[PDB]
Amino acid sequence: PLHKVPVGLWKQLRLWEGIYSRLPRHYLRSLEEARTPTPVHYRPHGAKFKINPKNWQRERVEDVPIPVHYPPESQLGLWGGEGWV
Amino acid sequence: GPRALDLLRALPRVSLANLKPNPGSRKPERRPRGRRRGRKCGRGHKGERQRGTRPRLGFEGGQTPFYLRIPKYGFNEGHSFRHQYQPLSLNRLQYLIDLGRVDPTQPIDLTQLVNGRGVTIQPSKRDYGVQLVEEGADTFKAKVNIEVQMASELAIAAIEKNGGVVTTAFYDPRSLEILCKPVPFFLRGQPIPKRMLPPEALVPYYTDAKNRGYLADPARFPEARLELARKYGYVLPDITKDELFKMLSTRKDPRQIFFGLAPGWVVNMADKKILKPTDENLLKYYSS
Amino acid sequence: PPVLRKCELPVPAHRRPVQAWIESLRGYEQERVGLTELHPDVFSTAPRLDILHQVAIWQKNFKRISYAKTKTRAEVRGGGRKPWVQKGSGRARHGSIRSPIWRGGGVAHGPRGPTSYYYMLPMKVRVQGLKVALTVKLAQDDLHIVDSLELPTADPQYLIELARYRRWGDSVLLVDLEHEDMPQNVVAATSGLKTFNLVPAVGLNVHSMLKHQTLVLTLPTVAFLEEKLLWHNSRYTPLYPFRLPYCDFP
Amino acid sequence: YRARPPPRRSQEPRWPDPDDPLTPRWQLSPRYAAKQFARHGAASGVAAGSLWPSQEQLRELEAEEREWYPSLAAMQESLRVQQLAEE
Amino acid sequence: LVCPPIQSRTYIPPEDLQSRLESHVKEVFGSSVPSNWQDISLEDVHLKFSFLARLANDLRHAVPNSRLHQMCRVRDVLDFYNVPVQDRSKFDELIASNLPHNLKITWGY
Amino acid sequence: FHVRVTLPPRKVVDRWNEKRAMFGVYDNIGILGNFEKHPKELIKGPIWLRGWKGNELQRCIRKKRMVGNRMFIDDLHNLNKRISYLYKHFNRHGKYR
Amino acid sequence: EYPSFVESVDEYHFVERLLPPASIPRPPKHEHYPTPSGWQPPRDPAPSLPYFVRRSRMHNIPVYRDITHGNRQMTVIRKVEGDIWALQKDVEDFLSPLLGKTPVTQVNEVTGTLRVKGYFDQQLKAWLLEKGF
Ligand SMILES: [Mg+2]
Ligand SMILES: [Mg+2]
Ligand SMILES: [Mg+2]
Ligand SMILES: [Mg+2]
Ligand SMILES: [Mg+2]
Ligand SMILES: [Mg+2]
Ligand SMILES: [Mg+2]
Ligand SMILES: [Mg+2]
Ligand SMILES: [Mg+2]
Ligand SMILES: [Mg+2]
Ligand SMILES: [Mg+2]
Ligand SMILES: [Mg+2]
Repeated sequence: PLHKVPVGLWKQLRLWEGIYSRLPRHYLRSLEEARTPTPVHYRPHGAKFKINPKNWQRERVEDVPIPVHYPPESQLGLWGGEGWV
Repeated sequence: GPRALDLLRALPRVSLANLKPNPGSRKPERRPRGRRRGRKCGRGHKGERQRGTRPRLGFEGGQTPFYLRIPKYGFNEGHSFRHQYQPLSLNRLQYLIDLGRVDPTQPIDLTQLVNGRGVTIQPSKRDYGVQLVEEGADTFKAKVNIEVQMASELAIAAIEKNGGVVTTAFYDPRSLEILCKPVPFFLRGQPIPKRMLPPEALVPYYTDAKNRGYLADPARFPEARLELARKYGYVLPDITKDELFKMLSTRKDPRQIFFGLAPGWVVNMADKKILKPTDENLLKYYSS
Repeated sequence: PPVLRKCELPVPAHRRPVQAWIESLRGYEQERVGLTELHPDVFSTAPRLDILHQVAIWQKNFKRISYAKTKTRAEVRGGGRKPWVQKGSGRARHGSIRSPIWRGGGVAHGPRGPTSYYYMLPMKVRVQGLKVALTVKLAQDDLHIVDSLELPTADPQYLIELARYRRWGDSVLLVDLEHEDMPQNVVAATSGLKTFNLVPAVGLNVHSMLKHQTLVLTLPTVAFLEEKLLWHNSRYTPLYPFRLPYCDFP
Repeated sequence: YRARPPPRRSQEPRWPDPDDPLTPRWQLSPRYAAKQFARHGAASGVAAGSLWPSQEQLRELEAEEREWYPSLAAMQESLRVQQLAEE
Repeated sequence: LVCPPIQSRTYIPPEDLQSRLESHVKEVFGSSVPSNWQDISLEDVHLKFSFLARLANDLRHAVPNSRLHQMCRVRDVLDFYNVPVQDRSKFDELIASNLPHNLKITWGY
Repeated sequence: FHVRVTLPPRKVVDRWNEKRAMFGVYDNIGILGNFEKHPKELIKGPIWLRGWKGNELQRCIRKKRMVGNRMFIDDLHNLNKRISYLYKHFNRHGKYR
Repeated sequence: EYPSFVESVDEYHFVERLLPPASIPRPPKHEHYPTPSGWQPPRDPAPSLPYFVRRSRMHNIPVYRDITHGNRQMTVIRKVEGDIWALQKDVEDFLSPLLGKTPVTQVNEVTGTLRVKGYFDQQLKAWLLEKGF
């Protein structure tokens, strides 16, 4: 048999029920939106479109963040948004 | 008509009970049971193959494979970016006009050809449109206003002699897709986009009156046009004095996809209404 | 008053239409209440039992989804471990005790997953199938064009005995033009019957026509079918789906 | 017996709950709204003015179009130079 | 609401056929008979319907829906009604066919 | 090989029950219905299987793409393993190459 | 801040052009037959022959060619309503003076179809035109 709601949404609908419902709305709206963190270790290319050097064609290009690990001792200080690669 | 019907009075009801697939329709499958198809069951004996493990397709048994000893050469090189023009012979055009699929009375562009199913465009395959080829040149008697994306001297010559007009226009891939299947686009709920210009390689094509390019200087048209007569030895008619002339002169804006509609409008097909932007910025963008 | 029905669509020059009695359902005794022309390209089509077969089989199968599942030696409960050592124990060598050889073990091939049998016979073939079914129902005398469908009463016994008096056979398929417009006497009578079945035009199909011994078509129903089926001989291949705007087409 | 009522395609405009988490994110798009307009559009309850690019969207379309699609004059100029160098 | 007892469909043509059919030719078409009365065409639907319905109530026998495309002249209706139709089965045809003494058939249905 | 000694209760199937009498009724819904609904719509079944078909690998692969995140752990794991198996088998094994 | 718009019904006849027909148009009457592309319509009456050949939905004569195994060339005559055996007789009597021998044939009586060995497609369209089908 199947779960009616996808498990990825089990974290979210955990917050729509119980005591989390009674939390102040501004707080929940500060947690909801995850803004993309400023690039630190990887260096981003500005353009959305980039001409393929080999091909000579206009290519769509995206920026993919490099996963960085933050040891818990980084939570005691301020490391400048960076951490272990 | 069908004398078969008269044999059906005599015979029992057609029911679900007696129904035969046409003989030969089903070749019966065979299973590895019994003395014939059992005992090694068509798999041979031992080795790699009876066990089902023989190597991949190109593999030659360790000697350098045939498809890899041959050297690489650009053949299909950049194939995806080559332009593709679907050919339309004058023979097919004539045959379509004769049978009343496309009518020569109103102007003929890509949408008209597609709607008569005289031609099929698939932009996803990088079709840039129809090209006109001369196969039926001698036989061609029709009088038409035609717009294609490419044409041959001979084809043009064969259309002029009959008192029509050819013009080569360009459509970019998006434009093209919209052009060929307009009604699927009008359900899309988007404005009518600008027609893009041709890329730098194709500019010397559409700027020439030789090709009767849509970007060409009309001053050269009546000159070059007459030239085509001297070569093929026929009297060039005066298109001006004809009764259908107002239709024959009909162009598109180089920035327009259709006839009589304009970039930036919106077609609401349920209300049978058109919607146009009153905004200044929008009107500057769409009209540029 | 004689009810005479002329065809509403062009017949080919080389072919005359076909004719059938218009029967009325009100009296037991009124058998021929009128005269009708049916179109030769629908009811006179060359009988094709081969295509009938294709379409009946299609109707049967294309809907079908088998939920029959067996566990492979992978999905069975346990037996990740070699039940004894490869050599010296003196007996046959085995990996998992859930191997398809073993008693409780996994099934070697067997049915797998919910399976769909789904396919589409090309349009023109299903159309042709319908034409042929109609043709054959007619040629074998088992098709009856009825006017009306107004019934004198809601007693189903009336209907049974009516079918007995006209020798209609055991089962009867009553086709009506739309679902809401069905007369209430009919609906009452036919809701309590097993063999007599009332169905709207859009629910006409090959299977049901071969299941019931006798077909009864309303007059507007004929005028409907004739047009719907005939439409396909003259039509282009679809550019995009027909549910979208077309020039002439609804 | 008598058959069920025939299955029919409702031609009314269809709007899914924007607040129901079980709803697919493709049916919440602007694109879905526009399509819902082009299907009906009077009865849709879609603002027609919503079918055009915003000031932001328009400025970006503008910027992009001016970047990757040159002027006719700019291109003829571009070609004459190449032809010159080849000569 | 009563139900009339079913007809047996067993049909033999009567000797008066020609006269019945020509009388119906005259009264249905309302026409003084053109010299050949059996060769007149049934193409009109009023005339065909009235003619055949009258034949049906007179002769206690009707033309089946399949054969109604087959009747053009009146000659066709003549020829149709000349041929008898037995509603007895093959079995029932064998009971009455004068069987030898050494063959007994018993019906066990 | 011992065979059952008692005649089973003879099962009477009436073919005129509702489900059998109404079978295949709306199959022509597209043609006769001025095409709006394709016969696919009539198909009652698993979500990933409606109006679609394919060999066991394709089937599994599709099930995972559609409902794979609504699945129970054990069943998802089993599915992944089945997919991997079928992949290896179809691609690398057989007579015909 | 939705920009302003204007609703007019008057250009919609330009959209009406773009709708494709779902049915195939009956061919236009001409003043001269055969037409430039060589298409000739069927006759006003139909011949007396005990068979008939329907036109294609596109109004052409249903004679096609077919290959199999790359070397087997055939010609199919389709949509034959009538005594097909008649048509077989006439077709082999027509083709015989060409090959010196009777052409090999297959008659499908249920399909309403004739099938001939070799490519005779042109000459057969000509011959079926002459008989006015
Ligand atoms: Mg097998
Ligand atoms: Mg063997
Ligand atoms: Mg053995
Ligand atoms: Mg061995
Ligand atoms: Mg060996
Ligand atoms: Mg193509
Ligand atoms: Mg295991
Ligand atoms: Mg282990
Ligand atoms: Mg031992
Ligand atoms: Mg092992
Ligand atoms: Mg088990
Ligand atoms: Mg072939």
